[PDB]
Amino acid sequence: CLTGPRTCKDLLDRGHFLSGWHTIYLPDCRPLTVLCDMDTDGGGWTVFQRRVDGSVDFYRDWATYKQGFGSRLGEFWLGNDNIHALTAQGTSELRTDLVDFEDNYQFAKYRSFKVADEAEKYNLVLGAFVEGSAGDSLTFHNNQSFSTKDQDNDLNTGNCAVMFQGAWWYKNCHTSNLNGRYLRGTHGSFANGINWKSGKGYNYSYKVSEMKVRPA
Amino acid sequence: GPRTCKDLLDRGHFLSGWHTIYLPDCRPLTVLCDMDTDGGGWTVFQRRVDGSVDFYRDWATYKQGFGSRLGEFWLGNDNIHALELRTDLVDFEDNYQFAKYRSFKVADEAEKYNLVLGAFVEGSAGDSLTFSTKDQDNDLNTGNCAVMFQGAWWYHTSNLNGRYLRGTHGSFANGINWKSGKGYNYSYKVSEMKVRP
Amino acid sequence: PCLTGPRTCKDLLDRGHFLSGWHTIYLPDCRPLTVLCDMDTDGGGWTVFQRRVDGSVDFYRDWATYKQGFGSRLGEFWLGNDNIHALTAQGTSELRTDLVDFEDNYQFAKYRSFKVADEAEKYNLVLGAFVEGSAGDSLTFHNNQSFSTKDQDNDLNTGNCAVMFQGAWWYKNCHTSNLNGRYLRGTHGSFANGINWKSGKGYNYSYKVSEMKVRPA
Ligand SMILES: *[C@@H]1O[C@H](CO[C@@H]2O[C@@H](C)[C@@H](O)[C@@H](O)[C@@H]2O)[C@@H](O[C@@H]2O[C@H](CO)[C@@H](O[C@@H]3O[C@H](CO[C@H]4O[C@H](CO)[C@@H](O)[C@H](O)[C@@H]4O)[C@@H](O)[C@H](O)[C@@H]3O)[C@H](O)[C@H]2NC(C)=O)[C@H](O)[C@H]1NC(C)=O
Ligand SMILES: [Ca+2]
Ligand SMILES: [Ca+2]
Repeated sequence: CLTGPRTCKDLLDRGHFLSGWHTIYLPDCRPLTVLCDMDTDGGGWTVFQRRVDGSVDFYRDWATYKQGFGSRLGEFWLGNDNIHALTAQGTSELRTDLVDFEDNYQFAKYRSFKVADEAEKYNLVLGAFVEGSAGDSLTFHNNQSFSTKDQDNDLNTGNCAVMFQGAWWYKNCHTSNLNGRYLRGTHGSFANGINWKSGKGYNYSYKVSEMKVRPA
Repeated sequence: GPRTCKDLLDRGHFLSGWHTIYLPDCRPLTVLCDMDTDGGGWTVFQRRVDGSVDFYRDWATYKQGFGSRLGEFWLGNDNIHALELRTDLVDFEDNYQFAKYRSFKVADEAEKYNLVLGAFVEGSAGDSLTFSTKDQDNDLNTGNCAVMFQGAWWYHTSNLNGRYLRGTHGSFANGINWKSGKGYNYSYKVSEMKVRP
Repeated sequence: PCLTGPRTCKDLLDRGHFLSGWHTIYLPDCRPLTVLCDMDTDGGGWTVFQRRVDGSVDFYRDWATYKQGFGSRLGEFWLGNDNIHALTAQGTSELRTDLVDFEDNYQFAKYRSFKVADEAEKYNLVLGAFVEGSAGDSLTFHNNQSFSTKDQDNDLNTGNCAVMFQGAWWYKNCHTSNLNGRYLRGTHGSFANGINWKSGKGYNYSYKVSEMKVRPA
């Protein structure tokens, strides 16, 4: 542990050049098998969310988002407890990678990203937007509690997670909804897909979504 | 150490994927755990997904197991013996169906891996299950079956080790078929057979 | 660890690992390397160093990237020229190339020995006799050539083969195989810039699956 890899970036520095699932040791020494992206933007990113085919249901409850769900073989959410543990020491960059159904790639990159602990409802703490073809659709959500269908912490009199079939740091309501429904390209329905407002908008659900972190 | 995928789930392993468990005799085995289906903690012993793996194999091959962690496999008759049953099915339009049985077991090679099933509990895919290889004649129905329907099974109304024919096919009952599901002329996109304490 | 660990995928097969998948082996210098073992094909025990299956990975990469390796354990990859040299530098490894088209037809080629030289020798291909194979022999043509990438032209053409055929290979003047070419999905009108094996499906058909793999012989 004290001499073991603590991030995907550590692994890259130690000559692990292929993306895939590797064990790392969290700050408290807990081992955790995580997906490393060793290619994108210099490589060494720890991936905490992945959408690619709609095989996994993301419309899930608080407990499920807390612990994590999905499959190493495809789509997953790494889990709110784990994402907190990964980001708690304050200085990881965030990258969001998005691909549409014509294989057009867009991204957003943020200077810092953290979620707080469960007691603080996994509050989003987001640093400055640095750049990205996808534009900034996350700053809007800064300093907001995470919400799921069964724990509404949003700023709407109704339930955002239900209204947009997802789980997110909803306010009233969103400009991004990456845990929304896998609706496959253009959809008439308003904003309930894998949507990034400044990217492809409220009526286009991406083919691929990945959210990932790396020591700044 | 963990003895089942249910044990791994209990220990905080929440994502499906390959994990090592310890069989009743302490022999380590890396198995696929389904942590997301129906409560989770299932050990998957058969999987079809892309037709990348040849399932028309002989006795020794089904005995020891074959395929790939990257996709399709048969965990192996020796392993499956050492280890409720659920069958999960998906068509090329991404429609999900399933079955479920109260008990499931296979005997050793002396018993020639005789199937010891149980009661059909439920399942949208319906009931089509209530061992023979191409080089081991054991069929129920006289003559041959494995060679006839190009698979390996307890020879049928189901044929999950059949050919990956990809959806509707003209040939008869020789694909990944489940009578009560899509019939003898439709081969599933995805098939999985899994167990749990 | 290295004292008792497997040194090849063949060792793993012998120890009772019957499913293909990623396993750690120990290189001749004790360096551990997680490699993909093919335990299914032709007796099993093969170490896979190249895999194409879905076009998710860009193979049009520079010398540095080919040297260290790139791609994903989840699908497509090039294990890396330094690793391939390490794996084949000593003893005799045979080579098998497995190819699948989009109509489910499987072809292969098998070679008696296969070695890539070190970086100073530009990862020179040292290939033994063609043994057999439904894909025909489209690699002997490339024996005793340097590896070339878009940024490192070591080929025998007055132009840049890597750029012209959008890949990285032991290009001559220029090629009969191009398995690191673009994932063009079957028939393509562009000339010889896909995952092509001339004696197999020709210069205008890019395979669905390509695997290159080695085993002690
Ligand atoms: C592999 O191919 C090389 C040439 O190809 C280059 O090197 C290889 C390793 C790859 O990296 C390729 O990409 C390169 O393009 C062959 O080398 C030639 O071999 C022939 C004999 O088969 C040599 O011809 C002889 O030359 C003798 C003089 O040798 C010295 O002087 C020459 C220049 O005249 C010089 O080139 C050579 O290296 C020596 O310094 C001569 O006495 C004799 O009569 C005969 O003609 C030829 O010179 C070599 N060329 C080169 C460029 O070295 C390898 O033999 C071949 N190996 C195998 C296993 O087939
Ligand atoms: Ca509300
Ligand atoms: Ca040239």
